[PDB]
Amino acid sequence: ELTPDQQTLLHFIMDSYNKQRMPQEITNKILKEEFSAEENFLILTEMATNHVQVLVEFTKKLPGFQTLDHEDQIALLKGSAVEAMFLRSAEIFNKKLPSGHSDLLEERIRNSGISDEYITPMFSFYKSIGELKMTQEEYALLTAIVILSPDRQYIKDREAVEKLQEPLLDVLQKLCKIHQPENPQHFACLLGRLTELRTFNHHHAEMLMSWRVNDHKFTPLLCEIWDVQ
Amino acid sequence: DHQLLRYLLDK
Ligand SMILES: CC(C)c1onc(-c2c(Cl)cccc2Cl)c1COc1ccc(-c2ccc3c(C(=O)O)csc3c2)cc1
Repeated sequence: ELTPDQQTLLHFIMDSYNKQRMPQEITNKILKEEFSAEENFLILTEMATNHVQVLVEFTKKLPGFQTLDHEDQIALLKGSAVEAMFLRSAEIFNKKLPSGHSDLLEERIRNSGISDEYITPMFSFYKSIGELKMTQEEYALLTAIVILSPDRQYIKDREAVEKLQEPLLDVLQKLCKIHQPENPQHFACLLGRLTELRTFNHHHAEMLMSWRVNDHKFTPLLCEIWDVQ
Repeated sequence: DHQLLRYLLDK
């Protein structure tokens, strides 16, 4: 457990993951603004568009990300932004983060035009992922791993990505062997969510369609990262 | 194409 190139890799990552990026002025709106279907949708859109920026800074600070091809850098961001967002919001609901305003953030999601088809699996996912009792470390490394996935569509040089991913998947497993000897199936539970996150990625395009046909806004940035025509 | 992501990556 714990090599020197791994202990270094982690504290650079947990440094980036803790760079308090979402301004309080913005996130406070989850609390103070009115609770209507329209206002709930704008606030959620505002959170997401700010988070897309937080993710792009975080992904920048990932080891060797800037050594990759420029066309590949976009492909990873476009493919992973949604999964990164499910993960951060999950951390909000599970660890009851004070800047997330969990209960109220849940009320807004639950009344913002999203159909039941997507809401049930969503919070089912949130419920189950929280029962793993993930530590902040486990949350960070999953994000980086989700962002550095070579399986994404439109990716050219996949081996170059897999090279950056491998070190993290290794670090994460060591952490499980160290902090969780009582159950070694913990690494597989963590990796299991990568596939669950994919099912949502696939569904997410439909959610946006439903909104779009209802004259819903989004932002120039969200539209870029998610190819909203 | 995809200019804002480019811009944010180089900022
Ligand atoms: C409305 C629209 C754009 C949309 O479409 N699908 C989803 C969507 C949904 Cl409804 C569920 C899961 C994922 C997505 Cl993308 C969304 C809204 O997505 C969110 C994105 C990001 C946050 C988010 C991140 C960080 C933080 C932090 C922090 O860092 O301290 C404090 S508060 C907060 C809030 C919430 C919601």
